[PDB]
Amino acid sequence: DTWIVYRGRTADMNKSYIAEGSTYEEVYNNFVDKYGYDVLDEDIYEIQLLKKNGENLDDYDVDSDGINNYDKLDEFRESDYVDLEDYDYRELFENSSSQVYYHEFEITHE
Amino acid sequence: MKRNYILGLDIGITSVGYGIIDYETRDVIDAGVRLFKEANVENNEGRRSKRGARRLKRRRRHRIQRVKKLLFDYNLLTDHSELSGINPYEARVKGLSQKLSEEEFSAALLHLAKRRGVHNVNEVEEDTGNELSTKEQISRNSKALEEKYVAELQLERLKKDGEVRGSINRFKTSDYVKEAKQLLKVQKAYHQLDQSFIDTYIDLLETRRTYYEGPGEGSPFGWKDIKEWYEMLMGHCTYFPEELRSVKYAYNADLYNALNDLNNLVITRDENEKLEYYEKFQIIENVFKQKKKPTLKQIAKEILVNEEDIKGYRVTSTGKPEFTNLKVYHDIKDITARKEIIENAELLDQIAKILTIYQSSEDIQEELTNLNSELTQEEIEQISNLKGYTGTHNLSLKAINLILDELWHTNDNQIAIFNRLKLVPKKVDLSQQKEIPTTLVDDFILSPVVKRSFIQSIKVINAIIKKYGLPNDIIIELAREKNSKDAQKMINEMQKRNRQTNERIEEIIRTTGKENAKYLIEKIKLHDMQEGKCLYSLEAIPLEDLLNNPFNYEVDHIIPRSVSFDNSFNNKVLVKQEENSKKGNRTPFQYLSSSDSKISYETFKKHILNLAKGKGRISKTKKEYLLEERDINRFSVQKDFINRNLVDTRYATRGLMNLLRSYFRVNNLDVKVKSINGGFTSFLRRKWKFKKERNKGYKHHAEDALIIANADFIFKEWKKLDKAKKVMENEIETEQEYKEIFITPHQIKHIKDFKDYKYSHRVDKKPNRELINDTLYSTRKDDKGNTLIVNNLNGLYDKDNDKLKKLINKSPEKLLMYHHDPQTYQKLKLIMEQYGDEKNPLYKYYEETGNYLTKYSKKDNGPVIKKIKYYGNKLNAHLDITDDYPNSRNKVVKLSLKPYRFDVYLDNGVYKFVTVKNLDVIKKENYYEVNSKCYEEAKKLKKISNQAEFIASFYNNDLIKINGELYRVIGVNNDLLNRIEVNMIDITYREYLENMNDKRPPRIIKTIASKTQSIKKYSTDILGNLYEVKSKKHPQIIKKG
RNA sequence: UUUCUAUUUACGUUUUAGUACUCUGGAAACAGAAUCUACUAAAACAAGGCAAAAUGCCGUGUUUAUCUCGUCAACGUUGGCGAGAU
Repeated sequence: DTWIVYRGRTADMNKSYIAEGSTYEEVYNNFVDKYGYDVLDEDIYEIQLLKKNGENLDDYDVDSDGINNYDKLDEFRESDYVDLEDYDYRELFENSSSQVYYHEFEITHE
Repeated sequence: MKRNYILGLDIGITSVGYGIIDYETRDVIDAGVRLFKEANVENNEGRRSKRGARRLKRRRRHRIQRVKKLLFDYNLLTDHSELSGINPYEARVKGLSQKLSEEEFSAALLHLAKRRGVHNVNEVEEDTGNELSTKEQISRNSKALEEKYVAELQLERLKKDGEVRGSINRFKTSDYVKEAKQLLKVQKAYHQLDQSFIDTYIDLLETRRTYYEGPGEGSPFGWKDIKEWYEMLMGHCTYFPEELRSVKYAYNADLYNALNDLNNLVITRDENEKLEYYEKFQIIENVFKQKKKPTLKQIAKEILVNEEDIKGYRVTSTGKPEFTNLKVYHDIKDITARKEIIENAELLDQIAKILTIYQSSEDIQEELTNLNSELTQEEIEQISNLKGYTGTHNLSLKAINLILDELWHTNDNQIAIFNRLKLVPKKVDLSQQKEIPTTLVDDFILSPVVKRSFIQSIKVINAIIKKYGLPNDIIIELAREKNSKDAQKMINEMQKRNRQTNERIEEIIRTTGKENAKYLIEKIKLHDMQEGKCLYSLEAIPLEDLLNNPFNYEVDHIIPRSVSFDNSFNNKVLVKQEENSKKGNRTPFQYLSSSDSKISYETFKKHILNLAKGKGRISKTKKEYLLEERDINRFSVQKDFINRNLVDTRYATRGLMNLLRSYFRVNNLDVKVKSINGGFTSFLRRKWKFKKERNKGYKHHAEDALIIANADFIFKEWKKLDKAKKVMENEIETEQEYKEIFITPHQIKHIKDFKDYKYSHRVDKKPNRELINDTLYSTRKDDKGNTLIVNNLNGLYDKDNDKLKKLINKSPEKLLMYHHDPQTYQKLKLIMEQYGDEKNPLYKYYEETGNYLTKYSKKDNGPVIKKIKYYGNKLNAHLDITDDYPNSRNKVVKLSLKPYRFDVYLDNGVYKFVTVKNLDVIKKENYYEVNSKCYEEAKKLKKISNQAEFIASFYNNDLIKINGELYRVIGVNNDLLNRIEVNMIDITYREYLENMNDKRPPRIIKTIASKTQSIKKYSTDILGNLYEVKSKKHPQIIKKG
């Protein structure tokens, strides 16, 4: 049993976004539900999945908007992808700086 | 038309389900659920914290501007003069002596002004994440500033530590004022200055708006003077309109809460169970004026009875008995104990109001000084440092006195005092209003989630009343979860409990060697809680015999369900069939008193009390039910059981019930409104076997509501419980009668078969919602002519951050260092290769060498490296703010332009759409208008002809019909590629994927660019009817807002 | 039951300017180059809209089908009003 609480502050340290869940995967799933899907950088979940499988991000036209070649992404999804390992949802949160610039995760074991 | 019907509500946190039942035939006229995005306190904390910033930035800029204008007046600063090269710190130290040139002087004054520092040391409102508190920081700085002024300390820090900024430069305004006047006294001897200028500059330096002055003239969030300040901070009391609400920690309101608890207590004695006026006065005086924190044992000692006979009191989460204490009165007695102060209710009240509203101690002492009381000067200084008085809105004092008088004289409780006095909200006249007014929901202090749910529910009631006529009965359920953060915590805890019980079942299975445990979970849970002891006869029960002979033991109810209305495991026990048969529809008290039981009542009580404390196996309510000596035949006792088990008691449900009852009473409408406890609907769901699944979508919030309405119809077809209805809407039977009354699943299959569950979502036309995500990413230009965003690596030295490592090995050319400064890349690489094994090689380097990775230098005098910048990705969408930053060699951009709406056009037979971004809705006064120039540019960017026919304009959650499949727009994903985002109307897609176990990505994204045969607009009313909307022929330009 | 406000400090993301850094010409004065890494000042910090030397003021929250009738208001479109329809 573990509770992980994500405290994320916007760059000015003024507006604060906070979500919490059992496994880091839960933290991402709550943050994209409560505070919306674009608070983190656009298309980060897909970019990490593509990178973990090993595909070259440039071919899919990675942009600030993120995957811009939707046609190809759909083909990669068709192939049995190798899923994220619940230790990389942390990376998904700490590689986004669009709004949540300062990210600090506190992990409580009890 | 005119059709008698019962209305049921399920008021969740993210939905409000409504159901209609025929009064006669148990039919279902219409069902549905209104939806809305979950309200969160955070958003409003957002607007408020930011407003708080804009204001700080505006005040800093205005002070700088005013100082600059003042220095133009004395000719010390002129437009021709160049302040670019002057160093502020070096000039302040020089000017503390010698002379300053006109420029250096200007720089220094403007400099102090930019940064005045804090005034009230504790006034700061911030977290201790910096690891050094504000007060401790000022204390250390003052301890360091005994003989040195501010400038001296800052310059010494810059020359020795190399830095000035950071968390070490938090000072106090007094030292800044001292430095300013010291430098000015010297510099006025050489330049043309006057004492008026000196006073003006010192004023500008230390001036600040107090918390009780607010913004200036013309602000919507301001007030003219301090009386209006009281009005705004306190507000007019809803019960008596002209009187203002009082503070909560005030003594009179403390007496009211304490008397509530005292009246609620039940003591088994030869006198009345409820305490009467004289002994109530005795207990309140002694206990709540001689001891700081009252306990139950002290009460038992002072009334000289057994603490075992006291029941019916609030308890903390840890099981410790809780009694509200006269905190302000004991705080008074701590410092001064004279008679003249402690027996004056008005003086104590005024003291409390001052402590609660006036945050600054200097204001508090002054306000008590102005109060012509018996307080002495020495005592005021000590009393001014009291803390923890932080409640602003509480029942008005004039009404508090009236309630206290009735409480002293009679043993009643607040709810029935309110019913007897018939106190009605008077802020808004209920008589003139045609429909229930949503204004009243603002006044009751309810969390924003509950407030939004109440407003939506009231609108649903208004719509249903307007459509199907006046509702004969309304049943309102507020859901148990306060907010989502609790729905997950609870679901997680329940999962953990379910796992532990499953583990107990598995351990038993292996030892027993039988599968009987699969259907014996309810009894086996009871066995260990009773520790294998029949609570009615004390005989030991082996665990094996429970599985071998399940019929030798039965799950009996401690209290008959005709009155208890409780079906939880707390009201269940494992007993001998003969014990249950002999017990009947009665209470354990009179049965253990009777000779049928083979154990005495006192021994039973002794065993129950010791068992309850041991292993935490008996809950607080379980022993109360077992030891309920009061006769259930009494009307007051049955009413108490109904209220604790069937009628909701939380403040929120009550307030809504009181509001609706007052509205229906004022208009003389024969409408009965009633509430149902959260567990009752769960039980009635379980016994009608409707709980097949919880993932069928939102139709769940509707179905429960239907069941709620059905409860009314089963509370009037049977006279046995009819009186109870009169209790809950304002004989004794056995358990098989209860099963006959409630289990009967006739005409309940209608809920199973009804399929036309209308749904609706809340459209969000609000403009100015948000514009651009805030992180002013810089950009560079690469060799290929593109532009790349330059994200910056931060916290390199931290133990867990391995980004530098991953980037170095995978793609070195991305760090800006690789090309612009090569040598330093070589140093970083040599470090990464040697200590590569560690997750973070830099941290391991620090742990052995004690040096941060310095920039390469021939003299090894290089600065530290804490942020390394790297090229990241390319730029596609950007609000270019480069114009604001002057002469910028590289562009400065912001990302993620949040879309406001999108308008669909049919040109030459093909459907396109133009995205009206939120940045294009400029605000002029009250009206919000779409920037014509930017809208035209966006329209031309999509290659739209000037004769293109206009079809519709979609905001958030407006229903769209693309090629015949209905969807709800969440917002356009990418405008350039013509992709919009839709989540299904009935079940959120994420759920639609789980009921098929598919692993496709969670957001349906659909494309309108081509092969889109139809794009129609559908809209749904608060109830949920679906009406195709024929829109206007010109896209909306002015929204009133 | 705990919301709604209020004042303030330090930070912080960014550009420019300066001083250090790196480099080349080179004896270099310095000239540059590079704008990378640290400080330091000043400026911007949701797009912007008022206001007019003011202890100045608004901009991320609540409230929201659409169409309509008329009524009234802001100003023709929005309101608001009411009364319908879809």
